[PDB]
Amino acid sequence: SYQDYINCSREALLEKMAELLPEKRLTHCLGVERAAMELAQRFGVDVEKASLAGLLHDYAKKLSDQEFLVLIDRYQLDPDLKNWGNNVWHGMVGIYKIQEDLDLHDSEILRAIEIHTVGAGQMTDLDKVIYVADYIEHNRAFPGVDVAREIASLSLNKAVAYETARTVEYLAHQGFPIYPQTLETYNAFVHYL
Amino acid sequence: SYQDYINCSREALLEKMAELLPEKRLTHCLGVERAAMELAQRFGVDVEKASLAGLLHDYAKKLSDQEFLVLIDRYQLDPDLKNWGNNVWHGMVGIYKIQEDLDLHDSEILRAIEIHTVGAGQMTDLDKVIYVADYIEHNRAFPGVDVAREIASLSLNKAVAYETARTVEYLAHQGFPIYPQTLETYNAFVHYL
Ligand SMILES: O=c1ccn([C@@H]2O[C@H](COP(=O)(O)O)[C@@H](O)[C@H]2O)c(=O)[nH]1
Ligand SMILES: O=c1ccn([C@@H]2O[C@H](COP(=O)(O)O)[C@@H](O)[C@H]2O)c(=O)[nH]1
Ligand SMILES: [Fe+3]
Ligand SMILES: [Fe+3]
Ligand SMILES: [Fe+3]
Ligand SMILES: [Fe+3]
Repeated sequence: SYQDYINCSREALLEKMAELLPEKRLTHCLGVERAAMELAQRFGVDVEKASLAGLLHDYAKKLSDQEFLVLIDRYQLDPDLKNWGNNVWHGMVGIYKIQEDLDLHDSEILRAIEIHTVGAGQMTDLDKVIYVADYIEHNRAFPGVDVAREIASLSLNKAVAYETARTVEYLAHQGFPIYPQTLETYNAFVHYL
Repeated sequence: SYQDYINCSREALLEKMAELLPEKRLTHCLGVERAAMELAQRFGVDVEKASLAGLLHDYAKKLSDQEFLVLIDRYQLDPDLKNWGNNVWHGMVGIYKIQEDLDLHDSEILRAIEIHTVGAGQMTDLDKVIYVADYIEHNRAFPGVDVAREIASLSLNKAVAYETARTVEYLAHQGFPIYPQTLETYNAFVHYL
């Protein structure tokens, strides 16, 4: 059960999350919970760790800059992190908030949440499941999501590569800064294409 | 004169380069020589250093992997460099070949050639002139070159930003690895957009 990892039932979690998140963001999280379960089953990952990580991955989405900045100091994280924003922080720093609120201590789940936005050059199968599930969950409809879904039906590594390539391309297209760990992920996975 | 920097006249250089390079690549280099002069004049860079760096920037374009690998060892460069290829090497390693053949010792010219493909987070005005001149030289016709030309007519920094953004976008589009120093350049310059 979820209580094996956090300090409340799935039902009570959803109630807590309904406070913290707009509906669309909660619906998304429920989408990722389902998508992560299906991927985990296909690629030999613990379906329960995947489901929970997937539901939790955007938990800290709506924390404010101030809190993140507080969390960076409190936990004495990489000081470079202050140079970035919500996109980077919600996973990379947001894990500390999850840990505070829900008493989550499982290292594999925490890591999968941590790098769900930017990945890493080395990713566990659980990390990849969350990273991909986030992208392909049934509520998303961005052009090319169908291709991501097909790829993910066949290869977890190739789905990581495709998603990462598309994010880097889109961020450069938009003129947005790109977190250097994202490029670590890109270069590590791009051969899979 | 060019002989103030290298060990032969411009004429004798062009003869040497005509041996080393296909016509199209030499025509390109002549294009960059002209474009660098015009940019240098507009943005207060030594027109002669710019012209020479521009003519020389793709000198080592057609060295083979073997030679580059030789040069990496000989000059005890970053060992990580062996993991890459011609795109990265021709400027970053190719400067050592230029130095061998032409007795080029000027640090500013050497640096501008060194990073002409990937840039750096910190670039001198001369570095930027070569980086941009390479992209906008009159022989190039890629779609959007007109926009690069307009931008470069107004702002060197913004032209660096535009070029870098487009390269990162294109490489991700193509599924090609991206040299991490390229992202250093991207993140350093992207605000200028
Ligand atoms: O290095 C990165 C990677 C992703 N994003 C952006 O941050 C958002 C949050 O990503 P995700 O957590 O929805 O995957 C995405 O929309 C993506 O465009 C960045 O700003 N930098
Ligand atoms: O980090 C980079 C930057 C550029 N290139 C590619 O290498 C080529 C050489 O660049 P340039 O020296 O013509 O600018 C370009 O066509 C570009 O697509 C890379 O492979 N990696
Ligand atoms: Fe997220
Ligand atoms: Fe998400
Ligand atoms: Fe070049
Ligand atoms: Fe060139």
